Amino acid sequence: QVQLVESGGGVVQPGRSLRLSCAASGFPFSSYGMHWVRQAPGKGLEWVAGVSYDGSYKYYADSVKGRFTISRDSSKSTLYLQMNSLRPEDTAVYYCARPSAIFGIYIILNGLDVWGQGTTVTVSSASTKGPSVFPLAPSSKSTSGGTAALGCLVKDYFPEPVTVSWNSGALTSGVHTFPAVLQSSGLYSLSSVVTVPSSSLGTQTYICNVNHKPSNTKVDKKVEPK
Amino acid sequence: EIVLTQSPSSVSASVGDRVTITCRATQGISSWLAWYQQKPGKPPKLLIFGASSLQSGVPSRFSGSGSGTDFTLTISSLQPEDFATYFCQQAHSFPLTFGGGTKVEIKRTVAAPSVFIFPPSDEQLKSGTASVVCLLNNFYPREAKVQWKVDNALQSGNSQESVTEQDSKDSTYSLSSTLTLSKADYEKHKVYACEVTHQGLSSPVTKSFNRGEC
Repeated sequence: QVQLVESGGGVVQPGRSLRLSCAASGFPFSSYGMHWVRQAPGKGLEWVAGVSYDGSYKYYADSVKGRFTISRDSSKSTLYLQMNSLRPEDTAVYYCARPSAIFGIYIILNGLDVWGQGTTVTVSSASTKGPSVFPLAPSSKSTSGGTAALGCLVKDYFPEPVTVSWNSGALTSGVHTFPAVLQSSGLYSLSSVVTVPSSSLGTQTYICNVNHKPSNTKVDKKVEPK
Repeated sequence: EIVLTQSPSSVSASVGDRVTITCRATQGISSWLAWYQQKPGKPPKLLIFGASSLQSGVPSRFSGSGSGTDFTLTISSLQPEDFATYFCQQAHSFPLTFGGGTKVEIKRTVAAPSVFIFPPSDEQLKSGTASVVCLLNNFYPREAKVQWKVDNALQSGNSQESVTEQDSKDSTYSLSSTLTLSKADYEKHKVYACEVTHQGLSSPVTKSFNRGEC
């Protein structure tokens, strides 16, 4: 009922601009102050900007002063965050948040009642690139055995994310798809692994399905022992 | 600028346990401290404001206390849906400030990792770069040390690590380590090894292959 809908995120090269939007519904919008909060991947929460209910007073973190501009539109019940001179340090998921009232009293400084779903901002000089997919072949140092491990190296793609399934979804037990790491080149790389019984090798085929929609890339890599 | 310091950074507990998280401020914030809950992929969720006032709908097992500089969040009996990250927030003054966060994890018995090493594929070798991957599978607790060695030479600055969350069925972790070399460097040496130090191991486990077909 009461919710904040966000939009405007995306991938942008360093030094460019972006404008975030937060549309409110279900509550009196222009009675509340409003805040923008961001959270870098793996990091914690950081407040970036706030504005009073009437738009007369605006507050900024030191990290964004002179660069970010907060504003609001009462007719549209919409909150804005104009972000200029973006740098990779600004890569995060951005939220709009509403300070909680205390028994009818609207205070801009309180715990944050309601949060938007978030919109992701990526600041990178990298260009869209499909992943290279390499097999992590299962091994042996005898002929028979117990449980074997095989996997899929999804390397050098941009931007996030890639989806990985095994045998078109028929293989889910023992699967670990690891979070991507950001390499020095600016491209991402992750690996998906699965543990199988050693009797399966040779009899059962293992196919790793990698989809990267930003580049319309779809790869089916069969992983067999060398 | 007021800075908040949460303690501890993480805690492992079982369902039914009593968990106590503290938040310390560099200045006095009277009673303008809020507590949040966050699960991966979702926005934060307010639990406490005014340092003791429960949000509407939040279970009564969540209690907040304290004033001035020292504060405390308490969960009187942990429930399965309470394993998440918890943040304190200061609302005494601008700028608004969050604590580093406290992650409450599922406690279980020690589990030693299964270690696997994977040589680079021949398809990648044609591109001019080689990636050796090492897998640590289903271990607990999370603390582990992976050291790469090539011809017994300890590597530095050419590897990256990635860890999953606790598995939904056995509460263990898994870890992937990727050593990245140039093909010329890779063909220049023979034995590639992955050394794993974990408290479930009496001695470090090393897995190794040697380049060729061995």
